[PDB]
Amino acid sequence: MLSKSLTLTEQVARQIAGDIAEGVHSVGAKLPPGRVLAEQYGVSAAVIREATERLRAQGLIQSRQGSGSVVVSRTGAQGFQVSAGLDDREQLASVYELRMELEGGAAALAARRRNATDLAAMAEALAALEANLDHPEQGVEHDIAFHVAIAAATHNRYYQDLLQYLNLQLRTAVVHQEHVAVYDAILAGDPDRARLAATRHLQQAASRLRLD
Amino acid sequence: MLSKSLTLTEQVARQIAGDIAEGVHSVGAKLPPGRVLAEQYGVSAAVIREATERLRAQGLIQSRQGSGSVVVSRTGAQGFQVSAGLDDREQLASVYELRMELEGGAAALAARRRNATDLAAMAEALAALEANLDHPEQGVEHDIAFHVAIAAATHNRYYQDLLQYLNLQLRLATAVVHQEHVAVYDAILAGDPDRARLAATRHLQQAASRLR
Amino acid sequence: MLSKSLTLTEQVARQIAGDIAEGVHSVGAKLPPGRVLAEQYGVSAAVIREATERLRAQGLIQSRQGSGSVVVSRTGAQGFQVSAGLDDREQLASVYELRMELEGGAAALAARRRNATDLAAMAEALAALEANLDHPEQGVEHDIAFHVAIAAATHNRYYQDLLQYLNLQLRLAVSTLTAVVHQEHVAVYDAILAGDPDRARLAATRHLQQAASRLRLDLLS
Amino acid sequence: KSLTLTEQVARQIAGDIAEGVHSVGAKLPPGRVLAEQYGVSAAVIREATERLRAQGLIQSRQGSGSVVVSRTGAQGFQVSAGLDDREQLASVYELRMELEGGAAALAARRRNATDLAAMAEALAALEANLDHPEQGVEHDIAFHVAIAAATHNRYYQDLLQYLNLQLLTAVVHQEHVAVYDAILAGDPDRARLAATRHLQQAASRRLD
DNA sequence: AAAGTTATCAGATAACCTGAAAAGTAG
DNA sequence: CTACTTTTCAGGTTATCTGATAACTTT
Ligand SMILES: [Zn+2]
Ligand SMILES: [Zn+2]
Ligand SMILES: [Zn+2]
Ligand SMILES: [Zn+2]
Repeated sequence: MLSKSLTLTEQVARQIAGDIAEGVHSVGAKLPPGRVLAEQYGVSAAVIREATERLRAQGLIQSRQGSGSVVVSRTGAQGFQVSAGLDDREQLASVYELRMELEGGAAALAARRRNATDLAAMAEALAALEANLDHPEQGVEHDIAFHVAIAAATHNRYYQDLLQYLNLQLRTAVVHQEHVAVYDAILAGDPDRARLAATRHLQQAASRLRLD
Repeated sequence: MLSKSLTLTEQVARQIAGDIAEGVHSVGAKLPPGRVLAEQYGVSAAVIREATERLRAQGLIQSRQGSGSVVVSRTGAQGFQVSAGLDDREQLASVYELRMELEGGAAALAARRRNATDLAAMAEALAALEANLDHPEQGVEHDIAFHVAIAAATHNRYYQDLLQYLNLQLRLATAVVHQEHVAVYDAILAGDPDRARLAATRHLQQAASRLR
Repeated sequence: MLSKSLTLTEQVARQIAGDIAEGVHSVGAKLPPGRVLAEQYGVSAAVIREATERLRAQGLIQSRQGSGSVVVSRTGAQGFQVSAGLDDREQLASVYELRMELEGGAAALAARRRNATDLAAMAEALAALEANLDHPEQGVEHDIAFHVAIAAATHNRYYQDLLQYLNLQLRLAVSTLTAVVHQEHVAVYDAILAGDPDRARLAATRHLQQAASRLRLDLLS
Repeated sequence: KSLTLTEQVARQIAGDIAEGVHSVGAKLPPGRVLAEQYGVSAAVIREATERLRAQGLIQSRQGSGSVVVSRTGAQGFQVSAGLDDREQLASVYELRMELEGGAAALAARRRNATDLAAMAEALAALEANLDHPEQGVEHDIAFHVAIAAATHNRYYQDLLQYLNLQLLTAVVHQEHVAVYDAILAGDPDRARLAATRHLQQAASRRLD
């Protein structure tokens, strides 16, 4: 009652996931039915279906209808990097410099990939940015949502997200003119000028924050 | 093969993920009673309760039985790993793209930060690449180890940690090739920032036209 | 809702009907037999086995127990909307995104062509509508005719076929006030009595761009 | 050979549908009661209930079951490829004029990379057969389909494909490209424009 | 305490799988 | 004859429904 007791849903997982690394149901073998896990665990259809997604999501098992479920990686390959907000020098310079290659290379694609509706998102976004130059406490979201728009303009369904993450880290006129420059570059459909003024927008930012 | 379709379950989590990434549901913020999300996203709670779990496993929300679902993150369990496979040579190509973008500045930021053993690794396998110009199966464990150098030469783990993972799951699912593998060695080892970015891009983009 | 990502069954035919129309299975040819077809697209026995019979009612090919299946045509028994399903909101939001652009031109032709016989029913049904913004259910029987006879004002029986079909399934589809609805309806008529192509093109578009905004609002309400 | 066990149901069913038994909006009995009302295999049903879907009497949610949506089927024909040409065909050409109008516009606000793929490749499959115009018809076939696809709308592109299934070059291409670059520029109203000139012209070429 | 969420059980119907037993025609 | 494909059975798991019940927090 008092503390978040592990409900069955989660409990059933750590039973099964153990076996994936305890060696029982080896890699590529077929997990049992659901009707059996119900019996094996005295739980119900509903609970089973839920727990299964715990394993698909942590990337240890997959499924197709009718076949059942295939195990993949005993560990569970749920692994990437980059935190957000906790300051620790030079390792910080290992990341911004990375996005410099990234923020520029993305806008270099939108120079061949922005359409009308893409600009319409970047439109009110920078329009929402210019409307709070005196209030920089609101334009965070849009400094993202504008930076965001360059990824949405990349039309790369994957690339988009990897960017989409990076920004969601924690943390006036000199800040905003580096922006509308890459717009008149993305507006133009200009390849390297978008790859530039973007890299330069972050170029100044990464040393301006090293001065913070 | 065909593109593996998407369940309601995971299309729900992805579109709710974005609804978290666009800060519509910020941290501390409870989430709509799923009974509304059924009506909103159109399904029945069967899939709701499932998609729910996909999150609480990728670590984006928690819920307490009684007190609704609460958001507390915008980062994922790890980052994001496309499963790729036969799913979309398109969404797969949505990476060869970026894996070369990275490899643009990657060869570059080595050319300004290339050590001895860096280039002395770039050469050790460069010899084992030469003789194995007639062992096109022994010379496999070389081409990556080659590109690895550039990445390890960056002295930037994030940058380096990132690409390995990309390269890694990429291969999950020599004459003109080695000449093309070569043109960057003169580029990295001669202080040329963009010429390293230049002939390296020439590499993978030929190989992609070698594959596509 | 969202994109009811299709059944492999129908995901298949909509590559095979396309493959047929790609001519790569030029008519009179025998399709690669079932054994092959699973592996080509990567599906099971009862998918092909099904997606086949979709072509045997769509009539694209005929099958003979032993010979196999021979493409006998590249066009079906007509074109068909193929939707109106519960939970097909992305499929439905793909419907309205056409009858619109249609009912924009289905005013332009009516703006360039007409009798009074068109403007007969036009003022007739709008009158049958104006006097009946009070029993919001009987007037549904007339939003047909106004929209219907607006197409009749175009004088193209194959246009008139198109709309009446699409219109058919939406009435079947949304198997669930009248003032701001009746206004926009008249707004088309004004640019069509005074006869104006590009003026009625918009005001018609606005009707659908407003009546569907009073449809994507009640579903999530 | 008589009618298949499969069809022996489809045209046994449409009766009880059109005989108001399985009235519209009612749930079709489950794919287990049918084999148990009929004495066939449950794996027969899947085809029968695949006929009635493409025959537009029903659709089904993967849990609720199957529900009829018509009592006969409103197929909605538009047959022929020639004869009675006069302007009856030109009225068809009048229709498609607006669809080619609306469609290209929708390519300009949401085209993608896979869009400019064959749209540039069918523009390239066409430009190299300008003096072999018995070959590029298959491309003027497909080049439309290409941008027709860029709608991402199943039905839009799709029911456009069927018309091109009813039966100089240095010019009609200049109209093919003016529309092309519009979506290639993302200008939607210019997309709806630079297209139909192509369509207004080949039909003016009714004179044939 | 009662209104309102999450979590779980009870009972069920459509997709999609795998393989063997019929029923046929192209060799 | 064998060998190739088509239509059927039988026996199977997954997705996704829809209803109630249970445990718990909110108000
Ligand atoms: Zn910024
Ligand atoms: Zn190589
Ligand atoms: Zn109306
Ligand atoms: Zn043409």
